Amino acid sequence: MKIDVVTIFPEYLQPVRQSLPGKAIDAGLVDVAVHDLRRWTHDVHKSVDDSPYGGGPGMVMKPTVWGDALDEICTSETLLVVPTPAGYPFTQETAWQWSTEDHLVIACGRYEGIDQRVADDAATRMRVREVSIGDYVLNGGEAAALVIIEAVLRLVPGVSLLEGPSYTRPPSWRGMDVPPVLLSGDHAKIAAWRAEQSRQRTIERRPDLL
Amino acid sequence: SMKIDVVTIFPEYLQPVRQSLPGKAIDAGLVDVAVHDLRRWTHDVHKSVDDSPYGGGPGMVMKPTVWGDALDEICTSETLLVVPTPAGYPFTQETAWQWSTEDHLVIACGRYEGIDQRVADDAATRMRVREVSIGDYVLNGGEAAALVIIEAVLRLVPGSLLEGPSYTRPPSWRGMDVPPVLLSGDHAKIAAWRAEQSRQRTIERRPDLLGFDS
Ligand SMILES: Oc1ccccc1-c1ccno1
Ligand SMILES: Oc1ccccc1-c1ccno1
Repeated sequence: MKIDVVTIFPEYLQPVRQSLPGKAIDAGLVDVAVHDLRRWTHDVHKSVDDSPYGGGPGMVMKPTVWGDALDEICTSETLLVVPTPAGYPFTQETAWQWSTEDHLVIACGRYEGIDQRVADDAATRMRVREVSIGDYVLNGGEAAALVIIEAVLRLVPGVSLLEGPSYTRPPSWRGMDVPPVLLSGDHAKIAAWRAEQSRQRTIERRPDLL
Repeated sequence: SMKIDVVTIFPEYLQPVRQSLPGKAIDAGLVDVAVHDLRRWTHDVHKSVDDSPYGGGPGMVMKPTVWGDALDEICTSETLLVVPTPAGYPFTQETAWQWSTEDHLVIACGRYEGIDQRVADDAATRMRVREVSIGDYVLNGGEAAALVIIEAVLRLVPGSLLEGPSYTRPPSWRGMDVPPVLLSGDHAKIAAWRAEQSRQRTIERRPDLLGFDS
């Protein structure tokens, strides 16, 4: 798989690309490349955004700049991923789907957004996915890109209910004992205990899942 | 001011918190972010932070001893201890607003399969603890979730409906025109078109926000 990320903060994505198992680059299973959006600016001031039509605060990212960047980086086989607060939800099922893609391009924009014509144009010749990673507001798409890259790549070979509490040694620590059932050697009972713990925690923390 | 401490076995991975939205806040002195290598609190020759799970199962669980010593040093009774976990309460914008007024956040970055539950339990006897999920997908570790939480919280520090499409110059591009209403300068018609766009988009992409089935 090849992942290209386009961003005005290239340094942001550098630790996740040097994260990968050398054995998976050398085997050609994966490659992550980060591109500075300012490579495709037209002016000496390297402008990437401009005032929104119709008024309002902030700035909107320029279609001419983004258009040139995606023209260079994308092909007809590309899945173009655009993080946005107004996106469809990114889920584990999404990550599974994208994990079998040959080429992901992630376009990182600011909160106010990329001119809509960029995605609209791109969608006439490639698959485009606008996605949100949760219901909170980030200043830009970079952190969302990190989350997406991590969730997708750990599903690439070689790279419900909530889970209940886990425990390891020592059996007693600061007055708290590991639940004795976990040391019982009754593995049917352990499974049933864990199921009840999951039920209780899901009720408490994520009743939406029920 | 706000202090954020992050504890992790991958301190270099938290470097994206620099020269950025959080970087700007740091350099403006509105926040101090310190990153701590958890292995600093081991005494093992191999600096071991994990062990096999009691009761069975795949993978490893982070040892409570190391975490206990780390949090003993870093946290006070006033600390909000944040623990990213797939089994957490949802971290939302409301959460971000709430934490934006905290004096001290400590974020404990764990492995996916998790930190021994007694760490959070012990911490809760002397400080507030919040175990949170940032979304329904699986990360390998808490580090990316820490970066998301830091960014969401810091932009709110002093110092419904989906957003519809936005546009900027030029008014025609590749034969695609900006919707004429946006060029018209009529605040009322612009407000109405934008509301209608947001409605179509929320219904299509996030029907849950308006109280419909997914
Ligand atoms: O807040 C954002 C700004 C830009 C791009 C994406 C986001 C976002 C927020 C939540 N998920 O994605
Ligand atoms: O998958 C994870 C692993 C470790 C810590 C946190 C997470 C997580 C996933 C979603 N929200 O948080």
